[PDB]
Amino acid sequence: KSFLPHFIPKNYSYGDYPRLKPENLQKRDPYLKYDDQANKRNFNEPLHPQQDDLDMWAPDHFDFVQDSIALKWFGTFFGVLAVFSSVIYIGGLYPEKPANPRNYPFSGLAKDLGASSEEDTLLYAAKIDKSI
Amino acid sequence: FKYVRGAIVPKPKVHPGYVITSKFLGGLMWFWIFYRAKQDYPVWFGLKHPWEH
Amino acid sequence: HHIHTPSYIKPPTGGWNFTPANWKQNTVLVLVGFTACCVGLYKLGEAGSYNPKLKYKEEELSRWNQSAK
Amino acid sequence: DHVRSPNVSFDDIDYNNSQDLHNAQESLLREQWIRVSALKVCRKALESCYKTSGPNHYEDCREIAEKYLNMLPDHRIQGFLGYQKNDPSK
Amino acid sequence: GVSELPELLSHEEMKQNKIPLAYRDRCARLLVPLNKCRKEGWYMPWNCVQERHDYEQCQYLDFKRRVKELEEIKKQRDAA
Amino acid sequence: GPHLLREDASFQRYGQLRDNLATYWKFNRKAARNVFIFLVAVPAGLGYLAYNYEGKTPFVGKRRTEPIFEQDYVPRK
Ligand SMILES: CCCCCCCCCCCC(=O)OC[C@H](COP(=O)(O)OCC[N+](C)(C)C)OC(=O)CCCCCCCCCCC
Repeated sequence: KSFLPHFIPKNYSYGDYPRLKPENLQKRDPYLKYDDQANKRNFNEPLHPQQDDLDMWAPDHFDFVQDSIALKWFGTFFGVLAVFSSVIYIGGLYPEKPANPRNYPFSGLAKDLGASSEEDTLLYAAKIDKSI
Repeated sequence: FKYVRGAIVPKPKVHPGYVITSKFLGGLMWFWIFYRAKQDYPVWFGLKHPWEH
Repeated sequence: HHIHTPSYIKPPTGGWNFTPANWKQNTVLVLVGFTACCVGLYKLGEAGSYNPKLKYKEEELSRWNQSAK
Repeated sequence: DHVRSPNVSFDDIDYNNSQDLHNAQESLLREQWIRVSALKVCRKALESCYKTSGPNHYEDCREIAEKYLNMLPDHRIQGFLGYQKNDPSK
Repeated sequence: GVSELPELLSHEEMKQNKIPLAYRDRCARLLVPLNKCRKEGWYMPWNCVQERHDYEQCQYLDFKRRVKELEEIKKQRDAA
Repeated sequence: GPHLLREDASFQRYGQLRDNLATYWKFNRKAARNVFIFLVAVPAGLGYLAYNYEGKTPFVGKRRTEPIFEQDYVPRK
């Protein structure tokens, strides 16, 4: 149902500091009165050693499903969009070009595209119109 | 003010300015769609080229 | 309405529905102030701006390319 | 007034002369800043040519762009320590 | 009333008219009046109707020429 | 002064601990694993990237000496 965030130790040992089960304060019932209503905290409540990871200011913890299920659903989705892409590519179902792609005179506008001399024609030329 | 129990909600008494403005903008859109469609239904749908008058 | 605690919290933006008693007097001064140097923006802009496509003739640029060649 | 570069090379001085080594160090610094000035002038020509030529900039500004791309690697401050402390011919 | 492609513009006339590079093709001759008409008429859809239709038809003929070329290219590719 | 902050004992205990984590740190296998990653593994990875490409990237005014677009088209049928 409701599970703790990751990287939360199940035990710790810090001398005489009180040892308590980590409570993610984001999940507290918001219809109860608190001394700190915004933070859902009463005065003098002991803090976990990593309470900054288990309070309102920590990143929100989404727990509708487990992370693996969400990661499995996430991969399942984009896997379909890759199978759809791969079926068409290998089978070659995309249409062919209806016309020869555009070509241009003047050796494919080589001079207009920053070509210096005949040695650098195909370096800068667009597709060449062989039909004068 | 007083609340009337059980009485159903009839068609609202919307101010005439709100209704007429709404029907002018909607009628303006529909007119434009029909006006553009009449002169461009062949050009839009690939049934005739723009220069083939 | 509510309690805005306006006794000591007076931010530059006003603090919970603040309109001073002499707001009409100040509004005219600010409108005069806004209008006065809004023309100053126009006067500066017309003097300083220029057309970067008309600063050099095309004949001047042909010499540049050949000389730098 | 406008001071001038005391053209003095590391190759023609004794480094034990404190004032002569100071001049060669200054002389090399001032010649590199002038090349930076020249590069900026060439880039000014490129920008004006590009704006005016419009779609003709590839052809009209070809040699200006070629010269700027050649001068850019070495028309920058290199310091005097590199050439002071190194003899290229050895 | 454009039946076939017009005569090609010279290189200098393309530079004089500042024709876009992608549109320096067989139909650049018909583009010069249209861009001249477009600027005068604020590019409004109703102003330069005839000059726009003529240039659109020219690109249609240039396109159909490229349709014919690809059929020609495939024939050489099929028979080689 | 007038003690304008309502001191919280649990806040003070928590804050005092966060300042004094060094007292309870043990150089166990878990600590050794993180020390190796942060101070040996990662610096080595950047160490080998820095000297591999030391002077091997002349990228100032780098020119194009090869065409980008294909001249001829070949259908797939
Ligand atoms: C490009 C540079 C722009 C410079 C000028 C921009 C306008 C300056 C506004 C100053 C007045 C103001 O916003 O600060 C004063 C207002 C006060 O709140 P109030 O609305 O009066 O309500 C009052 C009721 N309280 C008291 C509950 C708020 O905000 C605050 O203290 C809110 C805290 C955030 C500080 C915002 C600082 C913004 C600085 C921008 C950083 C680049």
